Amino acid sequence: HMATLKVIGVGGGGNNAVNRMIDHGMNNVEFIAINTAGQALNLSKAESKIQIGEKLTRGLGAGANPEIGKKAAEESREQIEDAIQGADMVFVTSGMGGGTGTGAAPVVAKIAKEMGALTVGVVTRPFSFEGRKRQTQAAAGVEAMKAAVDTLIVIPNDRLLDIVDKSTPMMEAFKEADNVLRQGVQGISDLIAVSGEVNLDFADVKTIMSNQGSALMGIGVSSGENRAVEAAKKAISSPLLETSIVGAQGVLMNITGGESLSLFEAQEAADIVQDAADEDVNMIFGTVINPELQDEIVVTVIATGF
Ligand SMILES: Nc1nc2c(ncn2[C@@H]2O[C@H](COP(=O)(O)OP(=O)(O)O)[C@@H](O)[C@H]2O)c(=O)[nH]1
Ligand SMILES: [K+]
Repeated sequence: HMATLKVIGVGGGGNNAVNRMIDHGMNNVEFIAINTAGQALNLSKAESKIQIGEKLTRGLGAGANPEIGKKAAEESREQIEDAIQGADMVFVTSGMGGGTGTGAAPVVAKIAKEMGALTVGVVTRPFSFEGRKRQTQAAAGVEAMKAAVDTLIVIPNDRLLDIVDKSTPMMEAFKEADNVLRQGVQGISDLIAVSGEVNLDFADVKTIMSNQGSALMGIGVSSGENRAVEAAKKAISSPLLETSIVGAQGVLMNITGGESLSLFEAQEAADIVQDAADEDVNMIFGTVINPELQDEIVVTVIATGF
């Protein structure tokens, strides 16, 4: 009776994200690759691959046309549905601005939502250097995604330019963007498998994420003195997110630590999130005592209600 989580990459960036997460190792999660491009799809490492629009595109891409991606997805609805079937939670990841992701990712999410799955989008917006038409297409896709998901995390690719130095490889920067989805999925998966002392379950995840719009999904790990405060600051202060914690009115917050986890520092962590939100936050709070940890503390935050 464990919740089934799947991650679906749509289009090239989404396919890239899936491949990098599989390489990094992700257990108990099923991956699905959806694309118009057959070359990319044949190099995908996902167990489940769906080629959409083969008649439309002959296995090439949609060439940055969103209408092609939308039509390709709608005409493969049943295959997408079969691939999703059994899922309790679906993450759809895609780079907005192109044709396949922009057009197909909202269809995929709507399919998941109408199968009852808790449906979370994690998408990118294009770099400014890609031009205003691409940004405008991406914007339309972001809006379409919001209509189709339960919660949406947007990562403006421009924020990657804030976290590199002059030498950081592009693949390394892309992995920092991948960590938003990967660590969010892993945090939800760990919350679900492990009974905590103050317990949170999938139903608590649905309460914070179902039908909520923009969201924030963060993780923080710290040790030493003031660890709980520092871990909580880390969980809510990502430089890559379009939606910051501010104005968040619902929050799911789980703290994992060793047997040394004090009530005092749990309150400290929670106050850091309440204060940073600058609202009265509806907090769903959990704790998990993992004795294998020694002096390490993990704070997972999901915030919605914007
Ligand atoms: N962060 C990140 N952004 C990507 C990646 N690949 C593509 N992008 C971005 O996603 C947008 C759409 O590209 P792509 O996914 O290849 O288009 P599609 O396959 O035609 O939907 C691009 O304009 C880039 O902004 C990636 O691997 N990581
Ligand atoms: K649990």
